[PDB]
Amino acid sequence: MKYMITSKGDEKSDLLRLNMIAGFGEYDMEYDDVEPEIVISIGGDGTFLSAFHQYEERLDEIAFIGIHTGHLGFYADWRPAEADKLVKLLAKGEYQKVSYPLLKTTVKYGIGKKEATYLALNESTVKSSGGPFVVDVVINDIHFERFRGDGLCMSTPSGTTAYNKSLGGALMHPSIEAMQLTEMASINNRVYRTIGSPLVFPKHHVVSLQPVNDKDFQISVDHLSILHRDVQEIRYEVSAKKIHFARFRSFPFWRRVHDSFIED
Amino acid sequence: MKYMITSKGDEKSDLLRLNMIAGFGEYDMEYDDVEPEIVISIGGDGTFLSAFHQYEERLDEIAFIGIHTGHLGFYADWRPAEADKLVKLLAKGEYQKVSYPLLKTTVKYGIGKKEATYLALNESTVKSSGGPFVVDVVINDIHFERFRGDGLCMSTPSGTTAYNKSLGGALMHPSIEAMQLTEMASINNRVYRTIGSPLVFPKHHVVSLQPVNDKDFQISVDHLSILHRDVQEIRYEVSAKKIHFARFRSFPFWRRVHDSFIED
Amino acid sequence: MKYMITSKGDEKSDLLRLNMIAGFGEYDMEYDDVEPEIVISIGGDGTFLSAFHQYEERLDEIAFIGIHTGHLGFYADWRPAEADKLVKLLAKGEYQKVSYPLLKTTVKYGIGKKEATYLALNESTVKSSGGPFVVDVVINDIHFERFRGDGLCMSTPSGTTAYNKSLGGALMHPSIEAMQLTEMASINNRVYRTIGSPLVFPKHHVVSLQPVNDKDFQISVDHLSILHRDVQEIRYEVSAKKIHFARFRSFPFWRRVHDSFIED
Amino acid sequence: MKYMITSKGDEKSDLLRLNMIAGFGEYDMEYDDVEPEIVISIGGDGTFLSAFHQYEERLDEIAFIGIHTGHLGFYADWRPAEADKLVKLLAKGEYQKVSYPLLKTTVKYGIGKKEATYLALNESTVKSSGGPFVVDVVINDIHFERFRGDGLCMSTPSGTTAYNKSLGGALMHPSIEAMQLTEMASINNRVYRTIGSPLVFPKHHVVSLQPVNDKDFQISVDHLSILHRDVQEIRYEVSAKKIHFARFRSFPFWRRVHDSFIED
Ligand SMILES: Nc1ncnc2c1ncn2[C@@H]1O[C@H](CN2CC#Cc3nc4c(N)ncnc4n3[C@@H]3O[C@H](CNC(=O)CNC(=O)C2)[C@@H](O)[C@H]3O)[C@@H](O)[C@H]1O
Ligand SMILES: Nc1ncnc2c1ncn2[C@@H]1O[C@H](CN2CC#Cc3nc4c(N)ncnc4n3[C@@H]3O[C@H](CNC(=O)CNC(=O)C2)[C@@H](O)[C@H]3O)[C@@H](O)[C@H]1O
Ligand SMILES: Nc1ncnc2c1ncn2[C@@H]1O[C@H](CN2CC#Cc3nc4c(N)ncnc4n3[C@@H]3O[C@H](CNC(=O)CNC(=O)C2)[C@@H](O)[C@H]3O)[C@@H](O)[C@H]1O
Ligand SMILES: Nc1ncnc2c1ncn2[C@@H]1O[C@H](CN2CC#Cc3nc4c(N)ncnc4n3[C@@H]3O[C@H](CNC(=O)CNC(=O)C2)[C@@H](O)[C@H]3O)[C@@H](O)[C@H]1O
Repeated sequence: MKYMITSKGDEKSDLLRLNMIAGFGEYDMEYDDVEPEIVISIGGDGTFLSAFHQYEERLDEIAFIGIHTGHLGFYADWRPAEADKLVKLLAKGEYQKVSYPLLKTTVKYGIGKKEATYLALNESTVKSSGGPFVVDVVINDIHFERFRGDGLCMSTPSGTTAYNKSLGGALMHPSIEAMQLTEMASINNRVYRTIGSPLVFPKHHVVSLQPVNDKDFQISVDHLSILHRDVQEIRYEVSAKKIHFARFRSFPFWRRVHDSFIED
Repeated sequence: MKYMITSKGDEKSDLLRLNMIAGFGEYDMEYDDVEPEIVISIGGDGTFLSAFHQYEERLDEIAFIGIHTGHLGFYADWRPAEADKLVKLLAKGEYQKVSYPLLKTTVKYGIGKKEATYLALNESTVKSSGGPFVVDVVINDIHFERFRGDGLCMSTPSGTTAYNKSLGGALMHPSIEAMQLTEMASINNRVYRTIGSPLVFPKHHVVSLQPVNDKDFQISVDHLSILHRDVQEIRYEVSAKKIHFARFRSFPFWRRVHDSFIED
Repeated sequence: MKYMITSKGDEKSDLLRLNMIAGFGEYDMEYDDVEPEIVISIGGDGTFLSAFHQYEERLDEIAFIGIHTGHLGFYADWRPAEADKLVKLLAKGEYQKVSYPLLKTTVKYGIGKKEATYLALNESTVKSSGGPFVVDVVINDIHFERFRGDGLCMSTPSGTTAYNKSLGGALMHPSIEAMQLTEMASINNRVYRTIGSPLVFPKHHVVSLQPVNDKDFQISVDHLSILHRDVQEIRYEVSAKKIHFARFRSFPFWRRVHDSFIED
Repeated sequence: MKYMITSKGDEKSDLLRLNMIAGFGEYDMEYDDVEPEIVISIGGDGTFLSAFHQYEERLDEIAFIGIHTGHLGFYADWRPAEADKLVKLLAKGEYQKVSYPLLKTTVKYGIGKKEATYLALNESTVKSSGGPFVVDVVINDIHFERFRGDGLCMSTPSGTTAYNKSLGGALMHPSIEAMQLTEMASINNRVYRTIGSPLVFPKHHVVSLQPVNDKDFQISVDHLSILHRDVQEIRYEVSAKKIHFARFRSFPFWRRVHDSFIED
């Protein structure tokens, strides 16, 4: 089929990419970076996140694969030495696909009335423009809390091992269609009160963050982060869209967690 | 239908129970504490947990209701003043049912070879008999970690607001069929290593705790706690069984969380 | 003596300030905001922090007092209704003084070679300019760790109830001459490793933060926060200087903690 | 001088002990385990804790040394290969001494009226006899909080790297004369409230734990743990007594922390 290979850009990953392209030339495989059906990422999890956002408009037509030239990644979970066996199985096809849930983020603005939507593979976070961060947290149209602190992080399941984990969040197996909200340095005293605990939401629950004082926020989506002005609302929901991985062996999530944090 | 009412045993709850029995006498409602179809608990969440374990062999034939004579409970979420409206709607029927997932705990012994199974509505925990607690944690037959510490807690979704919450766990909406494992004071240094983070498992995942040095453990299931000796394995899995609640109004889980921890 | 009164600027605090000035006019008390010996702050803890940094060059010649027109503050711990009794005792004098330790922050730059020093009453923090925050942490010239995360917070004892507390830090009685370092969302996996725990340092210990990749950081000192460029080192040490409070009654730190976080 | 050597009891530590005794026989050094002035512990930190409590009645007449035959310990911080150089320097004398603060625990009983005092090198903890743990926490005769949870831990400075650390406590340099209180799984909801944060107390502050419902508690002091009945009060204070170490090289606390938790 059609395929493309993205590279971290260092000597190691570029050469592996050129050797894989040569190996694909021995099969009915066409290099196409406009409408690929297979997207191979060579580098780390950062490289894999860039590949996902490169092709986020053709998610349902693409199976992703990650190769780690550095340490083991959670998305880039193939070794460089397995590259030749990867070509053959990819060329033959008949592989299985695995799907992970994604996070939908909607940003509504003031001035007039317009929206922007983004898809996250790891998480979306909200912080302030330097000043104090105060937002009302609304869950399914019910006011839940007034958050004062540094920010908030909404993670996908496969994102729970990333930023979510550093904030105290739970690690969730990616077969659970859910999103998880964690706090960044919340203020809790006699007059200010947050839940503290991470919150895990199922499909069709909508979490809305609404400004109190300032309308300017730093909003990140995976590695992309930008200052949004005149923001009226930020809505989080489990996406109906899913990222599809090509799978060729059993590499269970909990072993990947074991290998990344316990020992390898 | 057939119904029974359990009471915390204080003057307030006993009198409310006698007044509800009188109110049921005005309808085709028969008091039966052997094969009830409706189980009303009057007291707190402790009273409701005792009612659940009272009738755990007829879970699929019972709809539970909780009335809180003290503060708001997560299971006992009806006010005493609503008792009269409760009788009528219960007597008429046509109510909806809501189902929450449960936790299955299997305890395998040595000596010969035998098993015991228990059902938890909140959580099951494992601690040592005074000595150091060391257990190997195995996830789907894969050795995940060697835990050294005070103990481990496996929570249901509706249990996440209880012991799980005090241990740093995430709060999970009860519509998610999952269980959550949290650590109690894990030892982490150069030679000893745990994941630290809470872990959230889906249906059909099996978490096994296996002894290393001692075979004696204090194992709790909700409020019940007992010293198990000659223990070879403790297995945790999302139960196929569910507790059914009678519902008459919308009282969302996240508002119940709000009312219990933020403000009311 | 000479005295000045700073105000939050709202109607309540301005009027209390004018009434106290009138009350001081009945005694040998001269209003002087250039070389005061008594500095009264009327507002909240934010107002008190501004007063401290207003007069940080004459710390050893000044006794500070805080009045809270809003809720109880940790520095602004007098009620407005006590204002008249405050004037008399302040005018008579013979009061006792209480001293709290402070934090010294030294910022060394590249380009050529120059330093800047700041004094913190609550804390000093370090974050990155948007990009990833990576710094080497050196304790008394010994490399202790390579920190990857959102940032670091170095707190005084009286600062431990502020930002430090939201980051998981311990609350320290202000009679202990010490500083406390806490982490903001540290990355910990197989290859990256921080201590995790807050660290409490005594007098004469020097903690140095040294850049790895980028030399630009957002450095805050109490409420003041600014982007420092070409930074070569940030050094933290318990200051030899102390802030002096005028005290007229016993209001113990742990009761102030109780009143602010438990109940009042 | 007079000296004794305690051993973990395994083949490695016993043989090292016999070789050191032989080496001391070449100097004016007398083996005496009744009134030693030098106490050498060969094993791990557990072995060193037993040696401390062995000779806790002659603390001011004893300099302790630890040798680790397993991994590095915080008290047993000499390698076995350094044993011969240890003998010579110990025999010659002229060494320096380093002193660490200790924790005093007083247990007052009912029935009649009697007290017991204990000294801790790491920590003292309080847990319940199975039932719920509820205690009133009083700081310098001021009621601070009503604690509901699994238990409480009061740590010395050198104890902060042990149990305290697993409970979220700060690591404190042992030159600070202080004690640190940490919570074990506190209950916090609308009606029950604890501070949450670790608390660090200076010398002469007295923390008192007082029973509410039950008078039976499991009280530990370092590795010793026993069920106390008819308990009326448990009082914690920084001891006036100090443990003295013989020091022959610079091995800073923060490097020892680095070596034990970061890398070695
Ligand atoms: N204070 C913070 N703490 C923890 N994580 C933080 C964080 N601030 C941001 N992030 C994460 O960085 C992601 C953006 N980076 C790409 C990635 C990735 C990635 N994904 C996963 C995953 N799913 N599971 C487990 N580890 C994962 N990692 C690893 O994360 C590490 C942290 N990153 C950096 O040091 C520098 N950042 C980049 O190069 C861009 C990397 O080594 C990476 O291998 C954000 O999306 C956020 O999650
Ligand atoms: N260290 C610890 N920290 C936190 N929770 C702990 C704990 N040790 C045990 N538990 C919990 O106690 C349950 C057993 N108790 C019945 C219940 C219940 C219950 N269920 C839920 C729920 N689903 N969500 C939210 N709050 C819930 N609560 C509330 O929990 C409080 C704590 N309990 C006690 O003080 C005394 N214990 C009992 O009377 C028996 C009560 O006020 C209660 O209203 C265990 O199952 C475990 O969860
Ligand atoms: N993510 C964060 N979490 C927690 N604290 C954070 C934080 N980011 C910054 N800070 C603190 O704010 C201080 C700067 N503010 C003045 C003050 C003060 C002050 N001092 C003490 C003290 N010693 N003990 C106990 N509470 C104290 N507080 C209270 O702190 C609250 C938080 N502040 C805000 O909401 C808005 N900020 C300001 O108006 C300026 C206030 O209600 C205040 O009454 C920084 O110095 C840092 O500490
Ligand atoms: N849930 C818990 N989490 C963390 N620590 C816990 C704990 N429950 C008890 N403890 C500690 O055990 C001490 C009693 N043990 C002797 C020691 C010691 C010692 N002292 C220090 C120190 N100062 N700094 C840093 N590490 C230190 N350690 C190390 O601690 C480890 C934990 N221990 C065990 O696994 C088995 N226990 C024993 O053999 C007896 C050991 O490897 C040891 O090398 C208690 O005093 C309490 O602190």
